[PDB]
Amino acid sequence: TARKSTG
Amino acid sequence: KKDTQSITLEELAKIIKKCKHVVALTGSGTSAESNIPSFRGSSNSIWSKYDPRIYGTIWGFWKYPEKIWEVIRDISSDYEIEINNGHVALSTLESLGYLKSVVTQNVDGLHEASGNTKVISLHGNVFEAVCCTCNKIVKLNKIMLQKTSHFMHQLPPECPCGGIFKPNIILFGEVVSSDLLKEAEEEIAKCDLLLVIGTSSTVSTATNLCHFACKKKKKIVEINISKTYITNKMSDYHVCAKFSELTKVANILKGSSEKNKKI
Ligand SMILES: [Zn+2]
Repeated sequence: TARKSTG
Repeated sequence: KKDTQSITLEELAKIIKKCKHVVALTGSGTSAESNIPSFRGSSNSIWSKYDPRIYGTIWGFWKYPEKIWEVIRDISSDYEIEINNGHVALSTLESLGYLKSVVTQNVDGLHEASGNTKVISLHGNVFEAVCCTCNKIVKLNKIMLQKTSHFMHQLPPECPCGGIFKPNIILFGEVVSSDLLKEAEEEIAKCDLLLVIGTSSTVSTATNLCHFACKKKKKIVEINISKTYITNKMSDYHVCAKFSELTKVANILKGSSEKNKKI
């Protein structure tokens, strides 16, 4: 799951 | 985990001279000198009128779908947004036969506008819209994003089918297209230098790709105005520089390309 998320 | 070295632009020109297949990985820092703030917490800017907890996330889209449209509208209407010298440099670098593609997290279209030919847009792009009931796609251009366009008149915009348009960009909480990632991964797989330009803090997206570039034992150069998450973890060299000082690298490489007259 390549969810756009805050690093 | 590893030991990153500082290098000059002159020295990056030399690293790129040896290379056959360079890839650029770009973040919002490369649009800053086009007039869109990367900080995002600056009060000298747009991001201020609007709560990033609402416009930036997919929960926020379903509750207030007008909000990401407002933001895109105000940035497009209220700022002069042009290709900068950094974008011209990257375009030259392709021309000279060095740069094979650009993998980017920006959604503003500038790399293409400058003439790049293989731009992989991991977070999509503000110049298309999808109806989130029937999946009809609508192409847009800059002029349609202006506050005075018919398309912006009533927000969120509405499909004939009765659904609502959603911008075709990937919001926080959404999943990056596996196809687009495999594209980016393969371009990295074959490369011999990754340029990582203008990126933070990061987002999972750029980071995961750098990890992949280490897996594939690839050579990584940051061009940035500062250290970043991957400095001393994943980058082999780091150049402290603004995206647009990159025309110095393009200059050094173009004039050496004029080893071109007979004799
Ligand atoms: Zn529809």
